[PDB]
Amino acid sequence: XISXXISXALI
Amino acid sequence: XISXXISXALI
Amino acid sequence: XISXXISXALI
Amino acid sequence: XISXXISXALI
Repeated sequence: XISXXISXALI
Repeated sequence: XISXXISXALI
Repeated sequence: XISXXISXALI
Repeated sequence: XISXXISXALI
């Protein structure tokens, strides 16, 4: 259904 | 900072 | 569908 | 100021 999310802290 | 998003319809 | 985001503060 | 945007359509 849904895939991904939120990042950019570390990488 | 923020990278990614939301997917899973077409793909 | 949607991927990327907002940056250029930290990196 | 800001960098990135919206992708994940063709790629």
